[PDB]
Amino acid sequence: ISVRGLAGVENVTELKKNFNRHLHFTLVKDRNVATPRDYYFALAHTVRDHLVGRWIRTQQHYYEKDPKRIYYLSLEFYMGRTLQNTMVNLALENACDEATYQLGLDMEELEEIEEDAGLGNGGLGRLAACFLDSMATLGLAAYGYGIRYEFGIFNQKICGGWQMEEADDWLRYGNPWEKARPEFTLPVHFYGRVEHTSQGAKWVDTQVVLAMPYDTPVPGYRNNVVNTMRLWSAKAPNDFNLKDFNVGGYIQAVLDRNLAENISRVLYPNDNFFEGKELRLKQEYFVVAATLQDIIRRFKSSTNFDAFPDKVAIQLNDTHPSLAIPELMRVLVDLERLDWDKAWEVTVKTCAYTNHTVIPEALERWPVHLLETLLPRHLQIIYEINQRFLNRVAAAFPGDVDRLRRMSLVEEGAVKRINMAHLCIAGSHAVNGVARIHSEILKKTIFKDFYELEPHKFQNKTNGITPRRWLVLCNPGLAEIIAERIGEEYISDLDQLRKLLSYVDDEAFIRDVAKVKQENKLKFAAYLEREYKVHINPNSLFDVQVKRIHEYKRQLLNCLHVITLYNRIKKEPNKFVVPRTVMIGGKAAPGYHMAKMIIKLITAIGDVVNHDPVVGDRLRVIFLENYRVSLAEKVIPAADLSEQISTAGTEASGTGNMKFMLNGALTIGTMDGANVEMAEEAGEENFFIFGMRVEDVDRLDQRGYNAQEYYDRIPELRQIIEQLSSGFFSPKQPDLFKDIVNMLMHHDRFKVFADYEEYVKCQERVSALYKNPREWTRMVIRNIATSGKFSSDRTIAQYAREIWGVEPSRQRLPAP
Amino acid sequence: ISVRGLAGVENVTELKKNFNRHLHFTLVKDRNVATPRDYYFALAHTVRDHLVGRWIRTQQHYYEKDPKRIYYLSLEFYMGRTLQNTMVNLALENACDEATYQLGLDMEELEEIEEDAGLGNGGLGRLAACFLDSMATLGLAAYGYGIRYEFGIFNQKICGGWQMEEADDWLRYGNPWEKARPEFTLPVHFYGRVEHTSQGAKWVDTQVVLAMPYDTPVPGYRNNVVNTMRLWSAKAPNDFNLKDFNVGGYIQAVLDRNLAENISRVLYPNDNFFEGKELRLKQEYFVVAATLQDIIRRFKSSTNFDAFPDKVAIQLNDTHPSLAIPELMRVLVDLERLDWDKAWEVTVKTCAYTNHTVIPEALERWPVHLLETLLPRHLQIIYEINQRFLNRVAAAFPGDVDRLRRMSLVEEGAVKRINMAHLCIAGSHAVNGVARIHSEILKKTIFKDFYELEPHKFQNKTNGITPRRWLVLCNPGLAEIIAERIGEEYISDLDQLRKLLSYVDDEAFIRDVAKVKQENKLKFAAYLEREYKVHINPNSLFDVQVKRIHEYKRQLLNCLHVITLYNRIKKEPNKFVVPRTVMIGGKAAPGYHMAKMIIKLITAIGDVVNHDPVVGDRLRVIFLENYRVSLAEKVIPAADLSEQISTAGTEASGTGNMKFMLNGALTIGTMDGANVEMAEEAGEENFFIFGMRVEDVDRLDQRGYNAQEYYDRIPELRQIIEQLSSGFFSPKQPDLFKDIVNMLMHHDRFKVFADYEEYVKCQERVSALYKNPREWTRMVIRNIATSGKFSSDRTIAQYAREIWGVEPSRQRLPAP
Ligand SMILES: Cc1c(NC(=O)NC(=O)c2ccc(Cl)cc2Cl)ccc(OCCCC(=O)O)c1C
Ligand SMILES: Cc1c(NC(=O)NC(=O)c2ccc(Cl)cc2Cl)ccc(OCCCC(=O)O)c1C
Ligand SMILES: *Cc1c(COP(=O)(O)O)cnc(C)c1O
Ligand SMILES: *Cc1c(COP(=O)(O)O)cnc(C)c1O
Repeated sequence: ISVRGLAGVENVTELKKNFNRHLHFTLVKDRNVATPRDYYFALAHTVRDHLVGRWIRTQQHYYEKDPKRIYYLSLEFYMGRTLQNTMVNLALENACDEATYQLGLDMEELEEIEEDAGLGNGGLGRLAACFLDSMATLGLAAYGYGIRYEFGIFNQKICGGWQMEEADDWLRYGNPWEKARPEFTLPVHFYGRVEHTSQGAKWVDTQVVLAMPYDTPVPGYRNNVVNTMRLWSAKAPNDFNLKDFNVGGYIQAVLDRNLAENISRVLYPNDNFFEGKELRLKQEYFVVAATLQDIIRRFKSSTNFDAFPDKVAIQLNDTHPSLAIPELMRVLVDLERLDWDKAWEVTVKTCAYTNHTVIPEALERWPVHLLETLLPRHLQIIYEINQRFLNRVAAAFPGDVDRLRRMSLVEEGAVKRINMAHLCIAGSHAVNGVARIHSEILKKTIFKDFYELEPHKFQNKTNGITPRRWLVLCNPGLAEIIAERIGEEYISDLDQLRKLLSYVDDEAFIRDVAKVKQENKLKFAAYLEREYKVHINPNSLFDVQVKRIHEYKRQLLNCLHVITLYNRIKKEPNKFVVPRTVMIGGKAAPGYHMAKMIIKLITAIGDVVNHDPVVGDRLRVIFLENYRVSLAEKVIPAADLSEQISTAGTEASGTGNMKFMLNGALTIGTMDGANVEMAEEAGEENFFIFGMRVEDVDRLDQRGYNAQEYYDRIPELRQIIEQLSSGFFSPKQPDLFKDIVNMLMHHDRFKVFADYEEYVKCQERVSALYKNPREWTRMVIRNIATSGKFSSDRTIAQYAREIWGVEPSRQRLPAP
Repeated sequence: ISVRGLAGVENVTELKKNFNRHLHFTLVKDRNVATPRDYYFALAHTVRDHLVGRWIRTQQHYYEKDPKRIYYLSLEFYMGRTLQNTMVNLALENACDEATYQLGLDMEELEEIEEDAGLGNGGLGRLAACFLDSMATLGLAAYGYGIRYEFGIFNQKICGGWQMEEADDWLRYGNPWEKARPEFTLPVHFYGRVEHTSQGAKWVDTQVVLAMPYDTPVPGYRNNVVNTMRLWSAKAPNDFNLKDFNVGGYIQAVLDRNLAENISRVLYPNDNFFEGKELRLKQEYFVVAATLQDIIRRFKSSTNFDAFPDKVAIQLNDTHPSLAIPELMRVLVDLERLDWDKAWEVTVKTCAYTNHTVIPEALERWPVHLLETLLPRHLQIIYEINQRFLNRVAAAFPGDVDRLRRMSLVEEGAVKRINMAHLCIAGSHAVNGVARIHSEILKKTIFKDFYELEPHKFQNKTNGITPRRWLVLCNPGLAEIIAERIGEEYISDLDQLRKLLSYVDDEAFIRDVAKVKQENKLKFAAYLEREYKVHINPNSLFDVQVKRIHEYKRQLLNCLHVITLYNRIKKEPNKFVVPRTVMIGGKAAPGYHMAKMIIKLITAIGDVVNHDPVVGDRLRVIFLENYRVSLAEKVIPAADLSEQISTAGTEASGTGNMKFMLNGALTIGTMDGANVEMAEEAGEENFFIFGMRVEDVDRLDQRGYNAQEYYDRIPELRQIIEQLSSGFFSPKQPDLFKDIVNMLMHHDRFKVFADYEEYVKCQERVSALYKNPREWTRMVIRNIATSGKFSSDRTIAQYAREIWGVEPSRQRLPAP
């Protein structure tokens, strides 16, 4: 078997008896009534047993050495399953495989029983998860802090071509990886009012909610380091949530506890979109308030807070945890009694902010009346922060009255609001973009005024992905052939993949790389019929676009191409075309009407195309249901063509693109986000770039975008639009897609037509190359061998050195 | 050390390493940061490990042999802590004591960390718990079925002398004894409507709620038998509780899941009182519906249902689970398609009902409009049952038109209601009282008409208590001296306690029995200052009345006596009186105003009495806070005088009375419930009986009860009443107790004054005896030696033989 570790004689024996121990004592089952679910749990507990020893010494280590601690605050941690990832990082995979085999079980079958920890929406949440893995692997004293939602991202179901949402009860059968820590339970305050006394302000008459922490282990790759992800759960106190007497009902008071506990009930399913709901704000203050108390308690142990920034670094994943700035001030000033200026100095030096998008509708602008009611003291602090900041601006740009209102954290208008992004820049010593282009756009556009005031704050940290889960775990076959030639060191040193460049003309390697891709495609094609049922051709080109459904991601542009391919086949049926299986997957936020309309269009196209006999097996349109982390681990290694076609300037970075490049897929996309640095790394000749550049989009906006023009000059595009309008794709409901057509023609913010011609032309070139297996594979080797830069180990090493001020280390912790 | 088992060399070593295993692997802690709570859990898991082996073979045994199964349906199971009880029944107590000692820990300190499983209100729920223990010890294939409330009986707090209720979050830190079984999850239906088709009725358009079972082990006493208590948890389905589309909000739909799950949220805190709330009815159908499906699934394995009663017996603990009758019919007729008559025959033969009270306000009469909306099909079945039953009556008593309406399950009037007790008698082959007197009263009064129709159905089964928890566990000192003389066989054969009669004149025994009582009192007096703080004299007579607060229990009569004692001391200060510490404890249902007023009176009396310098240490009035199972295990072994003073004919049986008799306390009470059989067993000369007999109460009711008469002829009583009226006990609020005085004088349903004179006279006699240690102790020996009849092992053996048709067995199951 592969390099999934050694199957030692002693360790396979030990594993088996512990598997049985747990099956008996933990699951209280006996082989004759054990269900596959019991077997999965016995294995999970047996594997978990192996890292508790290390988890304890790692945490004890940090206490003795007392290094600077990194706190990663995010309202999202898109973890996925954790059994395999743990076996991988512990080098237990083969041993476990062997042991379960001897017990007469199929490890892979058991792995599929684990539920995904879908506590994220998409890119932002998966980044945090990749980051955690890298911070552990780089030996950093880091903690991931978040919310333990009992309901993660909803499970997607397609009914009659429409998306149906359903509760993700991932904790239903229990979570063997987490461990409640009811000793560090903390109180969080809401509402109340502010009393201004003789020696300071006081936050009074507040409603209390308890925050109970649950720790989940985060093992580093083969270095015996296990860090911690602490997730908070909301709990109602037993007193006031019953003790506030004078009629109401005792039963009612108890049932009403599910009101304070609703704070950690569900994740908001919005990807790159802001919904100003009170419940959201409560979740945001909740994770911040609890986390800070825990951070300060740890520090008090390790009261001059001058050294606080020297021992603490808190990273803000977007503006979601932005209340950490005025909350740190509140504690330091109101509770610790530090003077404002000393408190502010400490706050700025420990906080750092990460921006993830430039679209306006994703920007967090909280109505003042909301903050005023829920967090009265924080609003006072934000006004004071704003006051002192604007004074800094006025002093720097005398008379620039327009700049003053532009930079204010407080936005005037219909209803006053607080611009959380402005708050973050002001109270952080570093603000970074997630890709070189996005970072530049921040300085030139969105945060130009802030950049002019404090240029030193703005940085860039291109995103990355973990090679462990995103290669070794999901593509062992590819990882193995690579290791056969260059060794195993690249797993934690992805740059070494360049060495593969010298095998680009190797006849054996070219044959292998192509073989694993073929095996991956056959396995996925099988999985497709197994769990979803309705055949696909594994000899075709696997054209896949998987990511959340958005207008800026242009799944619609992908659709126009698919209809074009179909129309050309119908025109010249007996003409040869490279067979394609185009797979589009992703979830739409429940309230996003357009995004839900697009899913219906995709399935509608498949209904026509997949049953047309003239088309045969040359073209299949498949919608990948319930796209999530575990599903991504299956499609990506099987993809040939990765679709990264967002309008230039809208996708901050993207990370799925990097996942595909590492797994042997060629990329067709625009010069957007990280796509630019990928092409720049692999060479533009090894990339399928097309469409407008940022500059072209701006030029078009200056003159004005008119979709009619494109409709008028391109007969193929016109034909498609008239097909949708006449009900060609929706016979029973001819006007079903009027909203899409109407939008495309009159309010397309992402100029889909503007990139249509260059897109189908470019698609022609990829089909041409696919016709030449040898050259296609050689170009694939050029992408893989050049993907090393996109490992989160590189991203983290940069955050560590340029923002946190800590030195990464690949030193093995002193055994378990 | 005592007979808490052997401290084997091999087993103490084994216990220690497993304690450490769990402390490391399970709690993920290391000795340097382990909290006492961690130590308690490591021990709990280590002890639990010892019975899983037996639990599995016991359940596997029942499958192979396939004996008749006993199902005990109760909405209450007042279990209390379970660590010690498990060690006791497994003979692990000494080993564990030794092992934790060597690990440098105090086992007793750790035992106090366990939370009580207060899933009961009082007597009815504790009976079910004692019964479970006896059924396991007698080797019966029995299952306890109930509801897993996440909030049990509220925790009582006394504020300014008033009771304050607060949520009993007993699951907060986790329950190491239960185990979720998500494989046997079942669906339960609510609402909907009935469609009458060609081949039967159909319950349609129902709302579904899932029932998830959790199994907790019930170990028999040293026989290697471990039965199961299955408790249902309400869970919302992920579909419809989200899938019923067309606007509303996705977030809201998820948050609204806590509406279907509210069914198993909290226990109703009503003791002997009926509240017709919809939530209550839902809990009742929920536990019945789930339990029956599980019962039938087990049977289908083991379709002629003729043998159903031969393999199944379901006992109804009161009328709470009474829907089991029309629900069994529904399944058999609607689903299994059996003819009515065959279905009814089977139903009657498998069901048996237990009555627990005769007070009208405790009787379950559900409004028809409620059943009509929530369970439409069941209402139809109940009407059909009623129809056929009344036809039986008319045929037996031709022309007796008044008897017809008296016996109807349907009560006419303001709003129609369903008399659940009538339903139970009609559909059960056996109906029993819980004490000889109560059982007779059922036949002569309440169910006279039913008794005349089917005399063969009515039986008696006097309650009992388990000698394991109620002696060996709480009073090891007494258990030991008894065992020193007669051996250990009496623990599972309480009748052998009679042998102690021959030591009644033994000088050594008399000295020992008195010594353990003195040690018990010193320990309790210490515990009092430890956890509640404010001293008591251990040389005084411990006068205790602990049970739920009720008007029928007459805590008020106890109060009049206490005030009398105080008034006599104030009259003749320098006269000698036997010192007394009277302790009154118990919870009042939150909506029971009078019961809450009584708690305030008790604390008010203590405020006056406990601070009067002339009184000194001769009289202390203490209110025992948060009385519960674990607290009972502490006070009872320390009591000298047990107060069982309910008005004759109101306390069906009582069980606390039996607990006191077994632990060396003398009883002062009325000829009520089981008090009659206790005096009859010990000899009336060894009991302190007083007051009216049932007959006297009736005579008084014939002529008419006038409290003024007693007030007029007894100067001491008059003085007390004028003290309460003038504010002697409530200075700041002089009229604070007007409701109590008003009630006593004008609407006393339990004639407190009528028994006053005979009560204080009788109290004089106990004080006289207490002055003679030797004789007091000799009378105590006569009570203990004669308590054997009140063991639940005797009660169960009788249910088994006279109702269930199974033979108890004390055979050790083939080792673990
Ligand atoms: C019930 C049972 C078992 N039962 C458990 O392991 N386990 C449990 O019943 C069990 C499971 C969970 C919990 Cl919390 C408590 C218990 Cl006691 C094992 C073997 C067996 O014989 C199989 C013969 C071959 C066959 O026919 O399959 C039977 C009958
Ligand atoms: C943190 C820690 C430990 N820590 C754990 O056992 N356990 C945990 O930290 C721990 C607890 C629960 C979970 Cl879910 C996960 C972990 Cl990793 C042990 C010893 C120690 O040194 C004590 C020196 C003497 C003293 O000064 O007490 C330190 C520092
Ligand atoms: C990597 C990942 C994402 C991010 O994909 P993009 O294409 O960058 O938007 C979203 N969802 C899942 C399941 C992922 O694995
Ligand atoms: C035994 C018991 C009861 C029943 O007491 P009675 O005096 O029969 O009403 C009630 N509560 C607890 C805690 C018990 O242990």
